[PDB]
Amino acid sequence: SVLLKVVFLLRSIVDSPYGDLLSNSIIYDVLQTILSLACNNRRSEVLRNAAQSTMIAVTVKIFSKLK
Amino acid sequence: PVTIIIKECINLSTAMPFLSGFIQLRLMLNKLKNLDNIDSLTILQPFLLIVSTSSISGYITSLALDSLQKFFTLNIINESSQNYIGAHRATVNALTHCRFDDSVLLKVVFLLRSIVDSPYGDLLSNSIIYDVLQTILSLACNNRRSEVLRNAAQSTMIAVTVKIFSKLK
Repeated sequence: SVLLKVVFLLRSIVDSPYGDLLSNSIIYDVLQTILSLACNNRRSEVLRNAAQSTMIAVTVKIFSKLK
Repeated sequence: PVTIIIKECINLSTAMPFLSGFIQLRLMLNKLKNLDNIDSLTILQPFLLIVSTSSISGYITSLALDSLQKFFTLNIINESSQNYIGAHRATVNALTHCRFDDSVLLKVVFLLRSIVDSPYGDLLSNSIIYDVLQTILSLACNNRRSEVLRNAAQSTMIAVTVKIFSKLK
């Protein structure tokens, strides 16, 4: 549940208007961490599903910035 | 483009009265040049028929909900679409009724979060948001489910409470 709170706050911070101000060397670290959470099968499956949905929800924001 | 919906239709067709509806949907959306005048309740009604009923295994429901989330995230339905208000009304309306192990419910909860937080959630009728709040509160209060799903329920209800009381201005 702590990691779910981590992932939820990551999504909340990145999606809000106070996410463009993040330095571009940091969002790579966020993506790497959510990937390391998602691929690892030792965690709970439902947490993995949450991480996957979070990572889609930030990937859409990242690639929409390419405009 | 709007070719995503036919792709999701063929993706969900591999389930081996609803398959006939989906194949009719594919034959209808052979048409090109955007969704156009289509009467957009029917562009995605068979997806709601999958989740609304209570006689289908969880795998197909998860696939249908993934398709719905894909449609919303890519924003297939927009202001230009005919009768978009009715479609976005119906999609929240169907999820409140019966469904379905726990990942399906989390998918429903995440889609509810994404729909309500967005601009289109403002267009929902005030008789419906009460049903959504009742459903999420039933998820949160109940303890038979897994704890992490309960925490997700907790967070979404906080978020939609902030979104609702912000409208009181």
